[PDB]
Amino acid sequence: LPRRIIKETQRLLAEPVPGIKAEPDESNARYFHVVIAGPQDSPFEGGTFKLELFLPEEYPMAAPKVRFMTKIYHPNVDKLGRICLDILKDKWSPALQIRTVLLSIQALLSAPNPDDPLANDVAEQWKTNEAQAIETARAWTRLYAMNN
Amino acid sequence: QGYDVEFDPPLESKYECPICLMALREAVQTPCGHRFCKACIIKSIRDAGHKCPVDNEILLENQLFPDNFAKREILSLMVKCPNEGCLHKMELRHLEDHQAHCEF
Ligand SMILES: [Zn+2]
Ligand SMILES: [Zn+2]
Ligand SMILES: [Zn+2]
Repeated sequence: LPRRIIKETQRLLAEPVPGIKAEPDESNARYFHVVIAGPQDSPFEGGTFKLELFLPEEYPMAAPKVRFMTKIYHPNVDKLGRICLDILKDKWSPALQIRTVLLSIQALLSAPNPDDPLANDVAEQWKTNEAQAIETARAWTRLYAMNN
Repeated sequence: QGYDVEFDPPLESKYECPICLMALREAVQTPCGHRFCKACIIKSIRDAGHKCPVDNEILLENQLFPDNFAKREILSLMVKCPNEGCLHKMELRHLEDHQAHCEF
């Protein structure tokens, strides 16, 4: 396994991102099981959100692949779990790291970006019905991100 | 393809290659002030585009220049043997004479 990946993994386990649990799969070190605590003060507070992160063979020349597994009511996460994040699409650089992605996704939960050309019937609801959308994200949190 | 050995004290970030995360090997610097292993930045330029990965500034191969100053400093950093048993530490440039100059 590429030396850089080993080093990033060791550093993520040694010094983890607060509110973020991220560990490599026991059978494949390019596969990371991720868990992000819902940001304090955000409509996702109290919830635990699961994601899967994959390091393609070209990493770090190619961006990591990330899929949001836990059902969430957010403008930048579609039903297929795809995440709309610039550094995962057009702004990736070999200088960016897994930590960068993790921190960036965590921030996305605190600062939703409804400035999407669609993002389904969730983006517009967040802008032209913010109060309701937020309460819906809150309900989804208790319904799907509270374990059980 | 940088220097994969543990330094003592820890390698300062200034000498860490942002591509391989190892100590700069044949350090080069860009017009925008960033440093990389020669091979790493060339690879990045060829596979990730003609840009400095740190700040996205346009970067061309002919603009990469040697950073013999950083190279000199790195080679003088203290390192430790890559295997339990030995307790000796030496300047990176003197590790070679302590790589296969032992038993097994
Ligand atoms: Zn630069
Ligand atoms: Zn390098
Ligand atoms: Zn030794």
